[PDB]
Amino acid sequence: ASMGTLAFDEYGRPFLIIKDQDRKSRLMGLEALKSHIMAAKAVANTMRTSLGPNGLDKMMVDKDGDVTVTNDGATILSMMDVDHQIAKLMVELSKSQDDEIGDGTTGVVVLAGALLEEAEQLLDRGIHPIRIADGYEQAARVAIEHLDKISDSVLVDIKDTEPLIQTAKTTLGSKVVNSCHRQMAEIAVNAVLTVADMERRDVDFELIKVEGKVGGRLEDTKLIKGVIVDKDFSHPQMPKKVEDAKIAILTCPFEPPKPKTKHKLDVTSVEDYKALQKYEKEKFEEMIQQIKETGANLAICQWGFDDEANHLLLQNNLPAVRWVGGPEIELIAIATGGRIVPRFSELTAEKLGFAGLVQEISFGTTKDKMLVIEQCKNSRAVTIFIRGGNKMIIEEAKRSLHDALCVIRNLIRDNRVVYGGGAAEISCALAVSQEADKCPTLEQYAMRAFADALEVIPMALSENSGMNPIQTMTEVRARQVKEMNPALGIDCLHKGTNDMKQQHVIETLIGKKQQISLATQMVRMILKIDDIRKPGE
Amino acid sequence: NPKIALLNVELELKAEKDNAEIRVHTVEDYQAIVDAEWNILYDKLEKIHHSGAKVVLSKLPIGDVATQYFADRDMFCA
Amino acid sequence: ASLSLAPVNIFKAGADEERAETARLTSFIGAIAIGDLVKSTLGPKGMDKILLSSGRDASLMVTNDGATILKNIGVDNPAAKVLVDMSRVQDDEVGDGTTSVTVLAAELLREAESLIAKKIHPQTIIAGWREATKAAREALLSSAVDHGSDEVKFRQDLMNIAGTTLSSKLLTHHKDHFTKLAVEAVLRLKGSGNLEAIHIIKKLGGSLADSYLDEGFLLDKKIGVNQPKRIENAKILIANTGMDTDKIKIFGSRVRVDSTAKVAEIEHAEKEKMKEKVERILKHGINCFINRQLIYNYPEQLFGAAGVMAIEHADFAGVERLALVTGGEIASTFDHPELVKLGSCKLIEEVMIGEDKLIHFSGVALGEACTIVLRGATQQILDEAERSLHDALCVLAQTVKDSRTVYGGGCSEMLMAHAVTQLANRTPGKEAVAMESYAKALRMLPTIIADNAGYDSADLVAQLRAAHSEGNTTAGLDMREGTIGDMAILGITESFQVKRQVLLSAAEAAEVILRVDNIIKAAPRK
Amino acid sequence: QVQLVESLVQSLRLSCGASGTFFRINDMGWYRQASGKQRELVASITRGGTTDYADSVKGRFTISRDNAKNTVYLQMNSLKPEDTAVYYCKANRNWGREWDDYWGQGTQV
Ligand SMILES: Nc1ncnc2c1ncn2[C@@H]1O[C@H](COP(=O)(O)OP(=O)(O)O)[C@@H](O)[C@H]1O
Ligand SMILES: Nc1ncnc2c1ncn2[C@@H]1O[C@H](COP(=O)(O)OP(=O)(O)O)[C@@H](O)[C@H]1O
Ligand SMILES: [Mg+2]
Ligand SMILES: [Mg+2]
Repeated sequence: ASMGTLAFDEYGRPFLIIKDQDRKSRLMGLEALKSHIMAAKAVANTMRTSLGPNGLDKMMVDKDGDVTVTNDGATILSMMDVDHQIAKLMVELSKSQDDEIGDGTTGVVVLAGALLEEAEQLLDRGIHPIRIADGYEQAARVAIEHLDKISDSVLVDIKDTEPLIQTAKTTLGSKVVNSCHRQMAEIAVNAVLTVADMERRDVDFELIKVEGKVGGRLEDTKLIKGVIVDKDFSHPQMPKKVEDAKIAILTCPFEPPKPKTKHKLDVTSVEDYKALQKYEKEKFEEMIQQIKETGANLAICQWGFDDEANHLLLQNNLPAVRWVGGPEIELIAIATGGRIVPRFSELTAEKLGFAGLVQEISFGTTKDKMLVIEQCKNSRAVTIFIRGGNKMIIEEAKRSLHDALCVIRNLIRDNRVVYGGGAAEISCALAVSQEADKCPTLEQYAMRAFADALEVIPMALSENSGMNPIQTMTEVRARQVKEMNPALGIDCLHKGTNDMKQQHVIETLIGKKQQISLATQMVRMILKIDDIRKPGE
Repeated sequence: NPKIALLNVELELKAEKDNAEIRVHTVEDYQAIVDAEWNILYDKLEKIHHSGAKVVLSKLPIGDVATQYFADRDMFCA
Repeated sequence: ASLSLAPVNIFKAGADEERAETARLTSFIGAIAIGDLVKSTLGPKGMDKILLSSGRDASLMVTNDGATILKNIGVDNPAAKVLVDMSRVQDDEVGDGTTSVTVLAAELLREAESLIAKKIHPQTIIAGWREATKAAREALLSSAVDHGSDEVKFRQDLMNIAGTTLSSKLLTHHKDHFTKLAVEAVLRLKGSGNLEAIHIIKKLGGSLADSYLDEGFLLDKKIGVNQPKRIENAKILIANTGMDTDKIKIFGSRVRVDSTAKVAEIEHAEKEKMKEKVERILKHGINCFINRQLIYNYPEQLFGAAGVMAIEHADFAGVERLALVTGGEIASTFDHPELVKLGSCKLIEEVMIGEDKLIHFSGVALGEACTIVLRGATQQILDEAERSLHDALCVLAQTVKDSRTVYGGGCSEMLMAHAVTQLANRTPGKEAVAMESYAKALRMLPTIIADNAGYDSADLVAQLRAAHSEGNTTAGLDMREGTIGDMAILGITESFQVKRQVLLSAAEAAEVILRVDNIIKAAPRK
Repeated sequence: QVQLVESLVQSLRLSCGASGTFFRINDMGWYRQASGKQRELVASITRGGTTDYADSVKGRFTISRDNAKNTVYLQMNSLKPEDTAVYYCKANRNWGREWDDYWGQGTQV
């Protein structure tokens, strides 16, 4: 574009102000604003086709050629190798929506792009970009209040989980896993409700292990109330099933003790050598005897062990797992109700965990084995074991189920619920239009633009569903204003009715509010930029 | 209403000192030394536990053993 | 406007973003390329490919396995990579169907491109395909038959399934031979699914019919120097001890003395420790000692002086298979002999195969593991025979697990297509036009099977479709003469597991590739 | 949230008007509570105008709903001493949850 400085002097002497000013570029003012708006519109029009049940996916290829098929706006924009700084800002915006909510990552981008596209026409008419940003802030406040007004509430109890299942089904309608729609919603709900702190209103996702294994069918995905590990029993002649398992969780390798300090044990005689030999033997025997006397029928170590320990476990009928990772050790403890023991001397019958079933699982013609721990009493940990025909659908299933879990988390944090299908956006657009009518200052135009931008989500849903955008949206808006019903939206699935409260299409109020707030704040930060400086090449 | 222990202390099984070298010529002394390392750590942890502090913060690492100790005593460590 | 065709390009130098039609074009072309590649290997009259790597090793493989073919090609189309991974996952789940799932996915995607050209949304298409998948699932499951109860009929079904799995492969030359081999080898597992128990030894030379299934077991390990070579009524100790400069696990332990005499005393004490270990071993009352780890000169000498055959350096798989074949317990501690179970076999000798000697265990106790000696004229023949045998053994194991069987020769695909057709002509809208395409692909499967033989695929598939519309649910392709016949009589039966997996994985991959309307590539790492 | 305002010659007309925070008044009803008795519904009208009356008094009702201001007017004739009680108004709001019924202070006739 334009250069930093183009004089070189009114006297002919060199004029060097900035380093590599000749290789550097600069864009200033309205042309800079329009470049920003063009970039943002490009990103938003890329994303808008991945919106809604009839939304399509994108195939992302990384540097090393790995393929990722997804409908998740945050994953798409993260996999996208963007160079434009405004596109980077939009990627950050979507990532922020994903961090805070875990859903809406495409709505935020579409809405921000629409806001900037309307600011484009407002700037053409000559309004100051800061005035545009302030009108957008005003309209965003109005829309947030209207969302709080039209919101509904759902019960987050563990007895009737139908509202939560409906919410999760709405969230998962747009993902490839809608083939197992209700199974996935059920397992997301049961997962969060099993592991969720109702009193604190907190949900720790480290306690939800989402594991995937190629093979089987997507319908085989299930919720394990317990843990799955990628290990097998240490000895090949151990039993592959253990019922009523009393579990000893240990972070001590079944090996002779060893000081952490630099140590040298000196052997100075045949008697010293034989004493050392007998010490080693008796250490192994004493370890196994302590584990047996604790009453355990199963051992789980974190640091692996050797041939003598393995065979002694086998002889003493103590199936054992080794080389289990720290996180899985923690999850097994939490699930079985056991305490992690750092050495055998500290092991007691009360520190043991209990699992009604510990089994080794095969996966066809593979030679790889997995260990399932389940039938615990009150497991505060849980595992989601995902199956499918390829790693692409497995990864998409993982991220979609993450979206569902995050949505249930947002419900546990705030039970208020708005109805989707663009209905909430149409209602907020109506409210913003009314407030713009009551506004007599120059921000009227910015607020009308905000309404026209809010209306892009119903239009996008209709377009992706093949309906005519303008016709469908105007008819449902007219119906909303005539018969007061903010649950009137786009019949994306062609169920006949436009009532999203009847179709059980459900969004989170904090989710929608976060969408609107993030889009408005980022659009403000973009409109406030009027000069770009970048290094050459 | 927690009482909070603010420390600059590494709480984990480690070489008691970097220029320290243990020398024993007996398996009884070997086992004594192992248990002595463990008792050093456990004594630090027991003092921290008996101070009444339910929250523990260290400028230095807090190992997995100390983490699990505090978890069993229903304390918090970072 | 668009991400790529905008006044500003939003991408780093080297990236790209194919939009709707361009993306669907590259996806369909990649998938259909993969499918056209992997077909012509489909069916009894399918032909093999030469892989001919281009690395500095220039590996050379002659394969008929679709999974192997797809694994060994340099693919750069993302949809093609999807199909490749799908075939790999099929090969992991079951051992057969890796070419049929790929061909099915490719044909479905061809029909989907046709429908897109017919101006049908690639969500109406996926909807209709899901309905068709349901119909096909139900038709297949209703057509399945189970014979696991009847032992004789189950054995016959196993022989027929092995024959059908081998028909397509290089072993069809000696199909009646390798079928019996594979069935006996899978029955020797006694219900277990451990396919590692079935060891396959490829010995260059001899004819492909010289291959056999050893009545006992064979091991490619050596015997010690001063130790016997023949042992009748062998009592065997399978171990995982060190027996090789075996040091006390105390690692800070060091010998620090003031006298070479004391150093010599300590060395003698080490030797005495090894001797006492060997004596504890011999107190089990054994004639053979197998160790997963090495056996050094001194324990070798001790076992020789004791008259024990000491086989060393067997591996984890070696000792597992030996425990399965003899009944012993893999041990590492010998302080409780009363608790260590020993293995038994009537005889252990050394036999010759090609130019190499192998330990031969005859008269074994359990036999829950097997050894198959594969002989052949070329290393390529041997590798393809191993791959084909692996296919057959995997399928027979999966059938012993789930005894449900399903007739082959296109009977199953035609039945599913018949059900999909009923659903289609009873359903309104363009979902019917997509179900009809689903059925067209299902029919195109046996169409390709017949094409690869050289028959009038169109005429024969028309006859098959007419038969399955009339109600002859057991009509299939008779590939001997090139007509239609009764699969129940001809013995052309497949595993319901494998056919269901083919169907479902193909439909799933086609769905996941069809949902794509944009391909955003990132700058190659180069 | 919903603020309700309400306004004997043996026809009486009693009004009830709603204001405050809402977006829809799902149902509007008139209730009566005689001393030492249990509240019953005089009448109630829906948004679609469909009104269902009660059994002890029916056929003489002229309950009318002004949607332009979300208010209601019940014209009752054939007055009687047993109609002498406190007349309560009910307002079903927004979605129609059990926490959406808003009562008035009641008008004694
Ligand atoms: N079954 C449905 N019918 C109508 N609209 C739906 C349905 N499911 C989801 N939507 C709408 O689609 C919009 C886009 O959501 P989606 O793209 O699936 O998630 P995200 O926006 O987080 O990627 C949401 O605003 C939601 O209201
Ligand atoms: N003897 C036979 N007669 C008729 N059809 C056969 C025969 N053997 C195999 N087939 C058919 O060929 C297909 C198997 O071909 P194959 O090369 O094994 O493909 P894949 O690797 O996908 O299993 C099956 O669909 C089966 O119906
Ligand atoms: Mg979503
Ligand atoms: Mg085959």
